[PDB]
Amino acid sequence: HEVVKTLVEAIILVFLVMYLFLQNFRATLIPTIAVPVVLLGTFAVLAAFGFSINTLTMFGMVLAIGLLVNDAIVVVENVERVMAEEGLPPKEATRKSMGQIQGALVGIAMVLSAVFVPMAFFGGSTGAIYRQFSITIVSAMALSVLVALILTPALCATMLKPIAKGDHGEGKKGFFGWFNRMFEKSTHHYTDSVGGILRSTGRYLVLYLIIVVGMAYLFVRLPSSFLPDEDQGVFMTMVQ
Amino acid sequence: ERLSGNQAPSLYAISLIVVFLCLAALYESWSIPFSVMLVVPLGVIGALLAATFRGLTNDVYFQVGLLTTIGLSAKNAILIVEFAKDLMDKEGKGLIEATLDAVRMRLRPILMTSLAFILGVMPLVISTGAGSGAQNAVGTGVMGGMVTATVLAIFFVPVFFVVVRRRFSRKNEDIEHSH
Amino acid sequence: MPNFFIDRPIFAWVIAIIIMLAGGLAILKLPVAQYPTIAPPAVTISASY
Ligand SMILES: CCCCCCCCCCCCO[C@@H]1O[C@H](CO)[C@@H](O[C@H]2O[C@H](CO)[C@@H](O)[C@H](O)[C@H]2O)[C@H](O)[C@H]1O
Ligand SMILES: CCCCCCCCCCCCO[C@@H]1O[C@H](CO)[C@@H](O[C@H]2O[C@H](CO)[C@@H](O)[C@H](O)[C@H]2O)[C@H](O)[C@H]1O
Repeated sequence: HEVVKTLVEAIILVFLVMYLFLQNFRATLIPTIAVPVVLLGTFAVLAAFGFSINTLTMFGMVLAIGLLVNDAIVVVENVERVMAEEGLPPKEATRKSMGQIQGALVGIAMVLSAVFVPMAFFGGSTGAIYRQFSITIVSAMALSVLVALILTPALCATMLKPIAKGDHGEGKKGFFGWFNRMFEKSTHHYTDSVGGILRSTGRYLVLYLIIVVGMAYLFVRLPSSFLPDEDQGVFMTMVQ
Repeated sequence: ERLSGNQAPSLYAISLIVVFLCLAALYESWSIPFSVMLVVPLGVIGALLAATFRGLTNDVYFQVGLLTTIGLSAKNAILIVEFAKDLMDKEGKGLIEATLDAVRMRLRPILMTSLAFILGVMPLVISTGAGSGAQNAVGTGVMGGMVTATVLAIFFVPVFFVVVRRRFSRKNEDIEHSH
Repeated sequence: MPNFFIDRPIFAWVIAIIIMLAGGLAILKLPVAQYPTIAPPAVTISASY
């Protein structure tokens, strides 16, 4: 139940971060809706596979959220950027926003599942632990692509308020107008930063190599275990 | 144990191999997938830094959380590269020009994703109470991993892409062509 | 589909490679026998007097 609680909080924190960038309650609702649909669908798939609700399946639900929310934002925001650029109405704006990235969605989920599928095949008694998690994540990724092909596009066509051509919302009022006018922050300052690290490039490659080294260093020096001891609110005392 | 052995290396080796094969199909290229895979350390460094300087261990919850960071950072790297390439194909745009143009348009969606997630998983790192051990363990690695992945990859992915395209030539590019 | 992969030789190779390495791994873990189970199973009751 404690994991259920952080799961609900994770969704609410996602909903707030969605609302910070997309500043429409209508628009941040879209990705937020997708989460409950994909996650509840995943529980159903768990039942299909004869799995149980446990710490590892529950941690699947939680970790999947970054993956799911990514699917939603990718579709939603790509529409946002089709509207502020061609002044198109929501129904058409998403129709070829989808027609141009629906292949990507399917493709990417495919390569991503390669990260988790082999782990499903871990063997032994301690094998079911890694497998529960992999199936949960891959299931969620599947449903998330389904939801991104079915509900999300529909929700974009009927929930997204129109954006005029060129509009970037840089003068709403108070804070929101601030963050937008200042979102070009260094969308410009950053891309001039990137353009700089490209002219040289020579020794940005060397930095990478220390990171790979420090990684190798940190990794060999970090001890390994299985599952941590937990405080279960009880214990025993042996007397002999 | 005398049954155990070592699954780790080979399974992740298989994983890296199947991921590379998938990326190759995606971009129709044997080389370009490298620009996406070089991002794997950037997130592992955070996971190590996080777990290290919090006395954590390399256990089940460390391993699964890293997979996630790697997945989500792979995904952000792929979206940048997909658009940098599609601008050199459907548009004529040269390398450096189509690299920055893809970085600009994907900066927002990237930070949206990473922050919303980094922040969404913080109730796990801050957790006290029953099962808090597993919630703290799985949580901190992902957060540290995601933060390192998400700040580093934002600068390194553009570097990966151009460096790779300029070792596997074509000997025509770098001035924007004509469709 | 053929027109699709004629233009995408690499995608075709990865499909074939992934299939092969999938099968390669399969061979490492597969039981070996002359026959599978082909005999009908039997149960014997034994008693002594
Ligand atoms: C973001 C939304 C989607 C994610 C939400 C996922 C959270 C779900 C995890 C809950 C853990 C499962 O906990 C489960 O709870 C239900 C509801 O009390 C219990 O169900 C019990 O009460 C319900 C309703 O009162 C009865 O219909 C049921 O017959 C009874 O068994 C289960 O016996 C218990 O095992
Ligand atoms: C391409 C995408 C995926 C890339 C992922 C690359 C990074 C993955 C790193 C994961 C960490 C691997 O870390 C490895 O975990 C295995 C678990 O099987 C540990 O295994 C160890 O602990 C277990 C605990 O039950 C023992 O049973 C086992 O005998 C022992 O060797 C290794 O000591 C460790 O080195």
